[PDB]
Amino acid sequence: GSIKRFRLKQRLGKCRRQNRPVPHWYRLKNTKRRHWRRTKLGL
Amino acid sequence: GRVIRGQRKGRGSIFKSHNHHRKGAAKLRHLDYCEKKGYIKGLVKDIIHDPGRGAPLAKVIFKRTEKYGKKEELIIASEGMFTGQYISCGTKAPLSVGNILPI
Amino acid sequence: IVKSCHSKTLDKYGLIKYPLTSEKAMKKIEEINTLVFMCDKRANKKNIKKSVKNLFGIECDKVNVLNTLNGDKKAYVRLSGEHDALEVANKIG
Amino acid sequence: NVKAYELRTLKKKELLDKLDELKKELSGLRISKALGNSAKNSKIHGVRKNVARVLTVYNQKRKMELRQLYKNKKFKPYNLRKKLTKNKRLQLSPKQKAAMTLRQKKKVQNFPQRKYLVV
Amino acid sequence: GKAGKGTGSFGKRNGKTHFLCLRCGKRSYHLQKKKCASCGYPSAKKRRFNWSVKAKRRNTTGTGRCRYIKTLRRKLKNKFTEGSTPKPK
RNA sequence: AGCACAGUCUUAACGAUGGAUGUCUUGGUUCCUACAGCGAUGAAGGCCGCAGCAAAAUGCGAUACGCAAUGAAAAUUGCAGUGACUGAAUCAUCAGAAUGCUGAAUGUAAACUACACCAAUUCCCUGGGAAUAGUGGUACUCCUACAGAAA
RNA sequence: UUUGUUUUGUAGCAAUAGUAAUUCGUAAUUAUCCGAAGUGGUAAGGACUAUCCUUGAAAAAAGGAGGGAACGGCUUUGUGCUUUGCUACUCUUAAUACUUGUAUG
RNA sequence: UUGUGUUGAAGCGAAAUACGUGAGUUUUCGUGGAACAUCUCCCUAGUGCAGAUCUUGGUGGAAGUAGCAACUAUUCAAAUGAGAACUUUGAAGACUGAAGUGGAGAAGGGUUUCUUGUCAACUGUGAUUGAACAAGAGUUAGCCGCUCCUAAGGGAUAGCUGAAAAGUGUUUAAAGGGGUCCCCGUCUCAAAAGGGAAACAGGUUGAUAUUCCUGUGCCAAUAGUAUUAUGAGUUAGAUGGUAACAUAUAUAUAAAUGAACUCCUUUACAUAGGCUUUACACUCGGGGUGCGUUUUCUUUGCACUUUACCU
RNA sequence: ACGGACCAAGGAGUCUAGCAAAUGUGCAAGUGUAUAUGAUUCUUUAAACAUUUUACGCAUAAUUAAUG
RNA sequence: UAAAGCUAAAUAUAUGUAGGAGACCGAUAGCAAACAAGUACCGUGAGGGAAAGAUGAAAUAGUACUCAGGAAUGAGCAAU
RNA sequence: GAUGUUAGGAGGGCAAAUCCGCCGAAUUUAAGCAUAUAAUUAAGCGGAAGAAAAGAAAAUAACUAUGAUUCCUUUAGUAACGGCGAGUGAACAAGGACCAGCUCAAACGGUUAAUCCUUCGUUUGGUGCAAACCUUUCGACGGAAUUGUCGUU
Repeated sequence: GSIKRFRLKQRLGKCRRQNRPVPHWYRLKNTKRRHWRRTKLGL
Repeated sequence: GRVIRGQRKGRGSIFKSHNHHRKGAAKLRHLDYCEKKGYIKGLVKDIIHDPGRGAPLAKVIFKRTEKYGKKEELIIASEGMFTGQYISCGTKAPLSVGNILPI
Repeated sequence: IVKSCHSKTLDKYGLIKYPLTSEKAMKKIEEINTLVFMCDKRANKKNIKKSVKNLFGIECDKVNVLNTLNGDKKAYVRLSGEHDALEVANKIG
Repeated sequence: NVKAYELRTLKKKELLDKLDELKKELSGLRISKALGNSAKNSKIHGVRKNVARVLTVYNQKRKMELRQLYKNKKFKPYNLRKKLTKNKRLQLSPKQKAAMTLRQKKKVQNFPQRKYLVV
Repeated sequence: GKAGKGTGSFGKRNGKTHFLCLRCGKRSYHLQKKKCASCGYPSAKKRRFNWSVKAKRRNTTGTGRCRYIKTLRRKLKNKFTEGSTPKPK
């Protein structure tokens, strides 16, 4: 909802931050990805 | 078998009394030296309805004697008591309707 | 118990992270005389006011604050009309 | 890029204001990185490690003076007294563990276990 | 009827009963009775049961950082006196 | 430039699909040996962070994929960059320093970054000179000593 | 210093805004924004009437009252109390200056 | 024990004028690219599969089959593009029909939002679309909420039970505050629809707005001392009205003495019925302005004609 | 009558205790050196080797509730 | 010689840590996990819980060039 | 007794394979089942260590006697228990591993608590680079203790 608690919002931001791909420069020397509609955070 | 309805009552979960709008316990004045040896008069200020019970309740205001001030008591009203009446409670209170006397 | 190390309370270098330079923050400078800074989430209005005062010699009328989903705090600091945000932004880049 | 040993001789001032200018230049580097300018981004590592070295020397100096201040005095603060394991701290001292009554002591002194040879 | 035994009543499934439990960080904190179903947070103890080897082993010691005991490991074979340093070169 | 009916089924060769077999194995398993408690000096666990470009795992804690010191000792690199000609690059060790918010969690609370009260507090020079709303303390039970009231 | 007759102002906010138009380098000028009613849809308020073997929360917070404890200013006797010469003297709102740790949100 | 391997081991595919009766054994060709036997004798076992609605994995016929059917409905032209029934634009025909696929919120979700790219997969047809993928960005409050209060109620304290774990929560309690000795008093949580300090309009962005900008307000707080200034009152607290009651307009109606101790009020409350007032809504006529119809009729049909909080 | 669409891989009388029979082996009125000890063996070796002329089991004698 | 008390060794160790081994298993086996495994994912919750190893000596040899294609791809007189 | 945010301290929680207390099933077997068995087990609650617990006889024996505890071999599937059914089931001696004994209470000491702790000091020598640590005996101060510390045995 629009109403949130600080900890809940920070957790949502952390999940968004972790949902990003592997950096390209790293890959030239990810499995734990989620979509907002398929697998729910439950947290 | 299973626990019967009568047995479930004593658990007191949903069988507690619905007492949300009750106005207070109906008790007459705690024994004082004024009651024991003489009389004390308090005036009935309102006659109200207690949702649980059918009997009306009289709000009797007494004047405190150990300190300056007033105390309010919830009495079960006897039929005939009216607002503005003065009730007398004690050993020396006269025998009239509304008064509290030793039996 | 006594502490010998120097304080780990956040001073200005760490209270204020860096200025925001997105298109919105950029245009706010000219239009509404406001600088957009990015701060640690533990800053407050007073912290930001004092910190920008001691980081750049500018006071402000007001600071508005939001918490982003990226884990930091965005401060819209509206500069006093006595000076302008353009020269401060030119001084800092 | 500074080493710990040369600034070990500095006063706490030369330590703290050097830290202040180091932090200031780190903030300038971070501002440049916040802008598009990324030419000097690799200097952030070096500045950060310099800040760590300066803080290390300053804090070690402060801890040493704070230890000198409580030299002996039998009532050092908890962070100064020994950080042994809690069980070790609560253990009886070796003297208490080996302490014996006068009766036992005068028995053991007069009749000690002794070396001998069996032919 | 329409919000029936299955699909219909599943539509009324909003309003959680558990949340995050600041102690174990797992969404098992019953909001109405203020108690974690996983760790029993308001109580001092940890709420373990010998009838779940799996549950014991997925949150025993060594599942996390061991931020302190891993440091004090290996001290036994070094026996350095507290406060001591190596002799300078 | 011409010729085979089609389908169904059988055989061979070569392919497709699939991942068996064989061969590998920085893993497991079992035995043997040795040592063995951590925590209010704040543990285990949980969150939150930290890299120039950085998601996870691993590592670490506002000094944050690492500081110092000690041994080795020239590399480290995907790019950028940093390195001596050895407290410098990188390994190992790891005693010094540092160790966010929590958590028994302990000022009151908790799906609050909510609210108290008491000391203002911290740093710098050799009594001054600065900067800070920041920092400490305050649980319950109990022991020893003390204090001042009570019968 | 009263009672009648007029002018102004959308009562201030307020036209400077908004809307709909006409133009002009492509930002500006222009003109309007006022005369009378009907239905009862929604909401709220009012004064009422009726119903209950049903009578339909609490506290934070705020206010009113009863009561009448205390009492001017400058100086002075002696021991807060009698005292001596003199009168321009208390509360309230705002601003300023200095101390207060940095004295708005 | 005694052997084979990069001049190609194990394995695998097809085989053989091969041996055996048979489980099998042994060879050839191909493939393969690194190990393999030992039948000399013996030791050892997790040692032999067609089945167990066996376990796991893979794959069939069914079969290009069932099917891709609620929500009345599409059409013409253009743009983009490799490609357009389902992307965009214009035109038309229609639908939803203020009980709305229209506006605002809650629960829940959590970046799906926005801009720019963009098509491997997904978007059960297509797809240049997209809630997909990629890079950046975006959420601004003294006045909107939480935060405070208390409710149904929860947790805890004192005890008291119980081996404890726990159960109950004033049941022998010496359990912060007020004035200056006395008086009062368990703590804590529980409402984003109850109670409650105070905001409006205009504008603004790609994405936020009672939050930004402009203007105008409002609420709460504002320490001590001293100067001023505003006002009252006084030679220790004002005055009018018969009364109901009224009076401080200073930038601002700020001040009309008042302790302990008390007693009230507000907060603060159901349902039904009609009657009534006001605002908003709708509608009618006039005036002005613009547009429309105009074979014919039509002093015509439509749109605008506005005004917040605060004082 | 039930199970089996197809293929691969996996898939079921085993291990320990105790008793007996059978057979092989050693010794024989005996037999087994248990725990443990020693000892220039201490990769293997956690195995091998050893045991100053009443340890114990079974056997060498049966029978009876039993004194025996 | 009860109704008081202390006491090392010989003993045990499906835990943790660290060494060493084996007629053990050899990726459907062996721990659930040889790998980013108590992970992904599921359940309101207590809990449940996988799959997934191998190019080559060397990618410090990971496919350059041309042609055809919008591209994916394909082919080559081209190439490790 | 009460009260103290007076000074100095302690407990709390995690972890459990081995260990110490408590509490405590049923499946199962008996070819049914109820005593019995499963089992003084699982689950539940609490508490410790590198081991724990037990331990120096109110013990065995009946001998020519042994001599704290624990563990191994054995006693011994024995004595015994048991719908005497299913089942259950020790001890002493013997051989070994290891080997260790002690102190309170009570008695005795009043020509003198001879005890103990807190705080504050002095020096006695040592290994550290430092940080720190080990030794040290001369006090003083404030208490505790005769409702009994210490010495003797």
